[PDB]
Amino acid sequence: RRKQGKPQHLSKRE
Amino acid sequence: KKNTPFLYDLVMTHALEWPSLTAQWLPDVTKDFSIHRLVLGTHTSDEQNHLVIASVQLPNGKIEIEIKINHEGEVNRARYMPQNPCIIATKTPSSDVLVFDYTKHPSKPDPSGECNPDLRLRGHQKEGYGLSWNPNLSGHLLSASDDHTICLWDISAVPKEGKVVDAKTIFTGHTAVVEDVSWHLLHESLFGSVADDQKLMIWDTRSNNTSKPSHSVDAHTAEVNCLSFNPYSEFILATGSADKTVALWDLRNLKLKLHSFESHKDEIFQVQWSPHNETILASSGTDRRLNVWDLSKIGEPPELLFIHGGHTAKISDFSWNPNEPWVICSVSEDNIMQVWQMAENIYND
Repeated sequence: RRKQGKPQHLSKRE
Repeated sequence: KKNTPFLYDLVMTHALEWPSLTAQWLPDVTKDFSIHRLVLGTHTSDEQNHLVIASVQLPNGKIEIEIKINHEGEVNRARYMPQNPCIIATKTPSSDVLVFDYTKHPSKPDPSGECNPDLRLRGHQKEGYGLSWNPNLSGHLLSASDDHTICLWDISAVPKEGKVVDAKTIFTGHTAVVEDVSWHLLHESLFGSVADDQKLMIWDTRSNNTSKPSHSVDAHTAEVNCLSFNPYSEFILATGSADKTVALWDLRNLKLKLHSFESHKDEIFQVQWSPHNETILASSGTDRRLNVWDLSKIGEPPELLFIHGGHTAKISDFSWNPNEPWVICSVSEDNIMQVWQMAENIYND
């Protein structure tokens, strides 16, 4: 209810 | 973007690999710059999550991930213990509340993904967001859950080699999802809680009755998602709601709202007082805006000091820098993290 279902991955590895 | 040179004394933008649901500046600060650190988390889609410590160079701008610790599920919230900021509590998407001493974990996580928390705190039946360490009683941690309860653990009384702690106390006053919880800064026995039942509750840990608060108040006309105690004015606090308002309260007379801050176009999820200025408060939420309010301008809206429009997605959390006045870190659902400071001319007028 408070958070999105499909969090996106950005093309990086820190 | 075009007006950023005039609106800000600092604007730094960073895209994280995964979005963070949480942000909190660590209190330590270590050339014409200083190094500051943030407690962040990940929110993935069926992939290894991590508790994260990032560094930030600030003037007297590089942002780097220093530490990543394997975490079971997304980090709903992460908060450091005031008396020992190496200790961090986290809220998980399951019922367990976790505690990590980041000095006892490698900086680089094992690819096996084993979550090895220093403590697993039991007591809840569902996930939550609210998390608060007592600044006057070392190791006393409060947690709010979607199971309608508030749990309390005393981390100072856990056996040294113990890895699982059962809740000392469970508070059952609310009748719906408890969204947030916070200790008072001065009264070691007082804490506040807010919930989807539209109420603000004030609790006294010295009371023998854990099912009834010291005060229960109808705070908003919708879910109450957050609260914050004023660190300079011991009787004052604020609440944020799905109402799209921030309410101002006095502990000496909770049955009458002191003021209602209106400008947000959608649900408010976070409200925090400035660590440096008694009349300054900030709020954020689903409308992708972070509003900065100045109480002293009420009635001169006039109390709306600044609107941060740098985010293009829902803001999940934000944190005022404790060492550098007016610096804020805010994080959004689109993986963006911003470190910014409004122009001196805006708050010096």
